[PDB]
Parts: sequence; C-alpha cells; structure tokens
Amino acid sequence: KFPRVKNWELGSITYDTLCAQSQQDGPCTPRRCLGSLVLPRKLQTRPSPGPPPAEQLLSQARDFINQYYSSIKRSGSQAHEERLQEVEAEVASTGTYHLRESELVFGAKQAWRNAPRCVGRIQWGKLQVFDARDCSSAQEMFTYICNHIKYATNRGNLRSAITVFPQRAPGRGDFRIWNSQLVRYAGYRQQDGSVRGDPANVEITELCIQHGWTPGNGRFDVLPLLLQAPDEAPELFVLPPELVLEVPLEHPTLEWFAALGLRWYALPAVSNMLLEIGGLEFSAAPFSGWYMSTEIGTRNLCDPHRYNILEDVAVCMDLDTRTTSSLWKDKAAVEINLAVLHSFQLAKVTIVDHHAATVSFMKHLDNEQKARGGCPADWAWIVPPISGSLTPVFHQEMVNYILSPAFRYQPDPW
Amino acid sequence: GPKFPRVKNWELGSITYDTLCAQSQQDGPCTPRRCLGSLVLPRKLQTRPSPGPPPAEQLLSQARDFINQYYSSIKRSGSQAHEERLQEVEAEVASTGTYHLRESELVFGAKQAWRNAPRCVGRIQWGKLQVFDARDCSSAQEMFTYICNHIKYATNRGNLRSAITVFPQRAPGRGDFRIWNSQLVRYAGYRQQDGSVRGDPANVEITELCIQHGWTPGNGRFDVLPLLLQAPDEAPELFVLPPELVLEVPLEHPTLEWFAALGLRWYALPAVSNMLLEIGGLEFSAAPFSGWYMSTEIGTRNLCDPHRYNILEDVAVCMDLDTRTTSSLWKDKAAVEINLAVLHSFQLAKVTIVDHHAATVSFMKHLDNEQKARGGCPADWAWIVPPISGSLTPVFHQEMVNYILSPAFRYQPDPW
Ligand code: HEM
Ligand code: HEM
Ligand SMILES: Nc1nc(N)c2c(n1)NC[C@@H](c1ccccc1)N2
Ligand SMILES: Nc1nc(N)c2c(n1)NC[C@@H](c1ccccc1)N2
Ligand SMILES: [Zn+2]
Repeated sequence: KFPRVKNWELGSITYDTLCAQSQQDGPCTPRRCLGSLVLPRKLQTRPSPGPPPAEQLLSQARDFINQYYSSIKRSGSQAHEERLQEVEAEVASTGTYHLRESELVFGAKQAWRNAPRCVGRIQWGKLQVFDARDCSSAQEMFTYICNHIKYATNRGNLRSAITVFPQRAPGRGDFRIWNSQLVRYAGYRQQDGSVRGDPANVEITELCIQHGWTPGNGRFDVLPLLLQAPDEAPELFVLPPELVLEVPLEHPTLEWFAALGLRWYALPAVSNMLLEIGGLEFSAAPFSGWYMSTEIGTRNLCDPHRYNILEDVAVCMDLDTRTTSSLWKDKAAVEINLAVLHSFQLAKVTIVDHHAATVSFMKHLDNEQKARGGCPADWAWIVPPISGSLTPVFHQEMVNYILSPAFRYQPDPW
Repeated sequence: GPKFPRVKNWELGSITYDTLCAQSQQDGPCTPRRCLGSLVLPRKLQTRPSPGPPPAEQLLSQARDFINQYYSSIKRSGSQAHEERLQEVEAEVASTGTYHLRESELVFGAKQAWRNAPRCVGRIQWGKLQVFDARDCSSAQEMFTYICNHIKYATNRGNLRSAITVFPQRAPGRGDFRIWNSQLVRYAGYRQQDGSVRGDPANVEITELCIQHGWTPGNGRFDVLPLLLQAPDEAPELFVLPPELVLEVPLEHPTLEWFAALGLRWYALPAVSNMLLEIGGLEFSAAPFSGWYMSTEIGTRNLCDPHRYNILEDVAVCMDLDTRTTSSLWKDKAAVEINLAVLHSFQLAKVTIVDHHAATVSFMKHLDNEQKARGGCPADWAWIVPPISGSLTPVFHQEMVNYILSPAFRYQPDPW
C-alpha cells in the first residue's frame, strides 16, 4: 500500500502516506510504467460547453473547502459548515460555484506545493496572488499581465507571482493566453525548413504574424502576446520594452563569449497551464518565479531542438569536436551554464544554480514529510539536465502522484 | 489512434507505439494512483527464496511460453519439433517437478534476458554474447575455475568480450549455487576507527564477510577482494583471484599531469555476479555476466558518488576551484576532468570502454532496431540517461516505456 521511500546516499527511509489522498490517475499501471512521458493521452482538460456533473464537482469542492478551513485551523467551525452550504447551494442551483479571494490564494499556493515537476517548491508559501477574475476583455488581460510582469521582475529582485483570470464556464469559450510563456523569442522558419531564433516557438511566431504582427529577423526578438477573451479571436499586444528585462550573456574569463550576442530574459512565466482548485478550472493563470541556471544554460541554449549552440562554443574554445570521447560537449555546456550564472549575478537578476536548488528541494522534502507525510515528485524532472548524480536529488527515491489543487496541461486553443 | 502507449522523441518529433509491452506477464511497482518508477528496488520482481518446489502449473505456463519464444526465434512455431519439445517439458515437470534446457535454448534465453534488461544501455550488443555452459559444475572449487576462465576470456587482454557463465539451476530439496560478491571484481571497504571507510564504502559488508571467513585484510584504497563461492548445502569457500587475471587501469589525465599522482585506478572488467537469471521459470541463482564499462560508471558514480570514493572535492582543490560556493560549478568542472581521465586512461591502456555519448547514441539505434523487430523496447529512463550531461545525450529526449519481460535478470536476496 504505502510505498517505502529510500535515499541511497544517506540510507534514510520514509513511508509516503500522502499519496493515499490522490484521487486522480496517472499514466502508469502494474503492467508498464510511462513515468518518463511528458504529456498524458487525455488527462488534459476537455472542453467546457456543458456543466460538469454536480455530484463530482460537489465532492471536489467540499474536499477543497475542507482543506482550506483545515489550513486556518477553523475546521468544524460554523464558518466551515456555512461555506459548505453556500457551495452546495450554488452548485445545485447553477451547476457551479465561485471561490472567496482567500480560498483562491490558498488554492494557488497549494497547487504549486503539489506540482511534482517543480524543484523550487521550498518557496511555495511565498506567492503574490493577483485576483484578475473581474476581467472581461483581452485588453484588460493585457493590463493585468503588464502589472504582473512589472511586479514580478522588480528591477531584478524577482518575486514569485500568479495572476488568475476568470474560471471556465459551461457553454462559453475560455479566457486563454496563447503564448506558452509571457516572454518568448520568435522562431522564424525559413525556406529549407530550418529556423532562426527559438525553434520551440515556430508555431506561436507564425500565429502572431497571421494575426497582424510585423516580424523581425533576429534570434532574440521578443514576441507579442495573443490574448483571447471568450468566444472571440485572440488579440495581439506588444509587450513594452521597458517591462521585458533581458540579461546579455558573457563569460567571466572567456572574453570572446560575449561576442556571441547571446542573451535571455529574466522572467520565467508559464502561461499555458490550467489551474484547478476544488473542481473549478482557470484556463488562464500565468505564474512566475525565477530561473534555475540549467533551464537557460543547458536546455534553452544547448538542446538540439532549441538554440543548439554547443558546437559554436566548443569551436570557440578550440575543443576537439572530432570525437565524442574528448567530452567537448560536456566542457562547452559547463562554461555556458557558468556564463549564465555570471551574467545574471552581474546584472543583479535573481537566479539559482542547480546545486543550491536541489539542496533546498531536499530540505523541502524533509519539511513535507513532517507536514503531510510525503511529497509528490517527478524524479526525471527534478534531477537537473547536467551533473545529475552530482546533486542530492539523484540519490533520492521519489513517489509521483496527482494531488489537487493542481496545475495541469491543457489543449492549445487553436 | 492505436490502443498502445504512444511514445515520443521530442528532439526529432517522431512517434512510435509500444506494442511489445502487451507481452509482459509480470507486474511492476506502479499503479494508476502513483508512479514508483524511480525506486531502485521495488518489491515485485524481487526473486525472494521460494524453497518448496513451485506450482507445477505455474512453472509449466512459464515453461511453455519460453519454449514458444524459442521456436519462434528459429522460425519453427507450431512445427513438429516444437510440439514435441512442449510435450517433453511437461513430461519432465510431470514426474520430476522441474525440467532442463537444451544447450541452444540456454544460449537463446541468456541473450534474451540481456535484451530484456530495462536498465542496460549497452543492449545494441545483445546479439554478441559468449554463453559458457557450466551446468555440470559440482563444487565451489570448480566454480572458481569456471569464473577464472570467464575472466580470462572476457578480459582478452583489454579487448573485452561480453560473456556469461551459467551454473546449475535451483533444484528442489537442494541448496543454491551462489556467488556472494556483487561483482567478480570489487575493492575492499575497511570500516575505520573514526567511523569512516578506507577503500570502497559500497563493499563494506562483503569485505567484513570475507574477513569473517578467513581472509586476511589489507589496508589500501584499492585492494581486490577474494570471491566467496558457494556450492549447494556447503558453507561458502574463499578464493583469491590471481593478480595477473585482474586487469586494472591506472588513471591519469591527458593534460593535468598531477592527476596520475592521485594514485587512482579501476579494474577493466564489469562483471555482475549476484543477479538471478530466470528462463522459462527455471532459476539460475549463479550466472555471472560481463561486458565493458561506459565511462560515467567509473568516473561519475564510482569515483564521485558521495557514498563511494567521493573524490570530487579533492580533485576540485587540485584544480584550484572555489569549492566554497555552488555557483562556481566546481563539482561540474571536476567531474568532467575525472570522466575525461577515465576515458584517456583506458584508451592509453588499450582497454575497451565507451563514453556516455557514444553509448547513448548506439542505444538509440538499438531502439530503432527493436521497434521494428519486436514493436518496442522496455527501458528505464532514470537508468538509461547518464549521471552527467543528461540532456546533452539523445536518450534524455526519448520517452520510454518500462515493463518486465522474461527471460530476465532479476535481483535476489543476499545468501547471508
Ligand atoms: C521560486 C522559483 C522557482 C524556481 C527556481 C522553480 C524551478 C522550476 C524548474 C527548474 C522547473 C522545470 C522547468 C522546465 O524544465 O521547463 C519548474 C517547473 C514547474 N514549476 Fe517551478 N520554480 C519556481 C517557482 C514556481 C512558481 C511560482 C510556480 C507556481 C505558482 C511554479 C510552478 C511550476 C510548475 C507547475 C512546473 C511544471 C511546468 C511544466 O510542466 O512545464 N514554479 N520549476
Ligand atoms: C557490452 C557492454 C555493455 C555496456 C556498455 C553496458 C552498460 C550498462 C550500464 C551503464 C548499466 C548501468 C550500470 C549501473 O548504473 O549500475 C548496465 C546495467 C545492466 N546491464 Fe548492461 N551493459 C553491457 C553489457 C551487459 C551484458 C553482457 C549483460 C548481460 C548479459 C548486461 C546486463 C545488464 C543488466 C541486467 C543491468 C542492470 C543491473 C542492475 O539493475 O543493477 N549488460 N549495463
Ligand atoms: N526539468 C525538466 N524539464 C523537461 N522538459 C524534462 C525533464 N526535466 N526530464 C525529462 C525530459 C524528457 C524529455 C523528452 C522525453 C522524456 C523525458 N523533459
Ligand atoms: N545507471 C544508473 N545507475 C544507478 N545506480 C541509478 C540510475 N541509473 N538512475 C537512478 C539512480 C537512483 C538512485 C537512488 C534513488 C533513486 C534513483 N540509480
Ligand atoms: Zn511509473
């Protein structure tokens, strides 16, 4: 029943009992494990043209309300029972309900706390929640988003935040941010199929031009935002330059590195995920924190399907790209990650290296074992893309499961 | 579309469907509720000692399945010899409670067990395996001779050759053949007065067992341990490997001249000896197998794990790095040079070895071959992706499906 979890570096053992609370199903079964899969077959979040079944919604809601009043230790009070009534009363009559602002804040924080793929959860209790549920146009979304970016960036002293737009409603379209992140670099597909810029953003770059954007021809052109109000075509909004803090990349010792013209933005803000709290769904709720250096230095810059600059740098370092055994890739990667940390630290922009991050996560695991008797963690995502076993999380067994509130993936609006 | 797991490679955008997993009969550790895919030893496969003879029926279905697998491989399914062999197997099990494998069946099963190993990244070589049939062995002494012959053939003076030696299978009402050591080559781990460990911390328990069995301990960081070989119903017997049989490689660095002064080294032959080989329900408790090293096994895990040799800090200090702050990436820099040293040293000594880049690239080819040949390939992502430079290799971006197929190599309880 309850899994025996072991840390092989320390020999310590814990028993995860928090997974018993998981009401949702993952992709695995006894016959085979799909734990390495990036996306579900359909766990997503299907359309909302019709009202969700009252019995089910009612149980998800009651559960959440219980979680909330338990958090403020008023579990069992009259306020607790009267809230349950309000929810039940609203669901029976309208087939849905709404959250009190304080509940939304608790839910947003809990959703982050429960995110199996997030290594920065030690900061889960510190999150600025912007209630944007009174938004009625793409234009309003834009203002809210600009407010978020301004607050989160904080001139380099990044602060974790989330802006919650109106929940999905049965019958009408969803509020949606088409871009996967608030800040993305364009990816211009050329004649021969190749790409200029960030290959991960070819599709969204094309959709933007399709909706009237005047593109550029650089590798780091900040894309505009395509915001979508219910049952309306998305609108294009160019983010104000002064709001998008970027950090130019240079290396502490290699003078030629800066000449590469590489750079990256300071704010990591996912905007395509769905936030589920007590059965309610927020199709537009962008959240941001700060980068862990490997995200930029290892994945964004070195992935073959991303900027793929490994050989460029290796050649500049005069390394032997002839054979794999010279470890030219490993050497180049290290300097690239070093340049990222150096540049951000020099620019006074919040950043965390993978060693510090995983060290904090181990502490978080400890806190959670005492607090909830477990912690859902996706080993493949928690262990960094470089120096895996050099970090403590590599040697820590983990249990992965779905808890709610949760951040979930959802279909692209197009 | 298809009703099987959809598998995507995000670097290339290519898709495949694993249909082979439909062949799995043994359950793993995961459930729809929670994924236990990262546990090193989940309690399922675990071939716990099942003394009293196994259910004739259970063994039979496992036996028939294997026999079917065998005749399929030689393309004689449903044939004359096929149905006769099946009759012959249940005939043996009928009167004796067990059965025996033909020579060619053992060879096929052994290669298939390797092929089926989800945690092995060198499976592209699965077809080239020297199978030493040692089912006639009747003494711990003979086990040693076979083992020595194995090491000699497999080492081939630096030009390693994959091989496995199979000792008598588990027999009802009779003890097992067991090799107590986890590997044929293991460095002693001495528990110091101050509590620390000299040598390899991983082998502390086996070292203490050798001592408790008459071995006179040394006091170095790289003392090769003796083998504790066990024949049926006999206490373990201690055997010392002739030094000339144990090829080792002194580690040095291509440019950092001081690295050789560290006195580091590692043996050439990786030979796992505590795993159980299961074929058609028959259990081969003693069946050591070996191939050649992937450099990160030595340079990253064996030499840099905090609970292994833990040399990261020492090497960093020698490189004059800032070991006081994580953002200097001193761990990353030192690890790289240690891995490079291992590759360089083996190359110089003309000893077989493969870097993590080459290995993973070849494993991708293995995946393509297997997609066509069997419609999939069971793989443990956490074990296939290298301990360093993970996303710099092609396997990181490859989704994988993990499941148990038999014949298989399974973990088993320690004999003590
Ligand atoms: C405080 C700093 C934070 C750091 C350093 C951090 C770090 C990380 C890292 C490295 C990843 C994997 C990124 C990738 O590979 O694409 C991740 C994923 C994730 N983080 Fe955190 N995180 C932080 C804050 C947050 C915040 C504020 C939230 C939400 C309130 C959050 C929610 C998530 C979610 C849901 C994922 C999974 C996204 C996906 O599936 O692509 N994180 N985080
Ligand atoms: C030809 C060279 C080969 C290479 C480069 C190779 C490489 C590897 C590597 C990197 C591991 C993981 C090591 C660890 O982290 O402990 C491994 C595991 C494994 N290999 Fe291979 N392998 C090869 C040959 C073999 C052979 C000849 C067999 C069997 C006939 C085999 C069976 C296995 C099994 C069962 C495991 C899993 C061990 C465990 O669970 O602890 N390998 N191999
Ligand atoms: N932090 C993090 N981000 C990812 N995009 C990621 C992982 N880890 N780990 C697994 C990896 C992946 C990619 C493609 C296939 C299978 C696994 N994807
Ligand atoms: N090749 C390889 N060898 C290991 N010993 C190993 C992995 N991969 N990947 C996972 C890792 C591990 C250790 C401890 C806990 C959880 C995962 N163990
Ligand atoms: Zn799983």
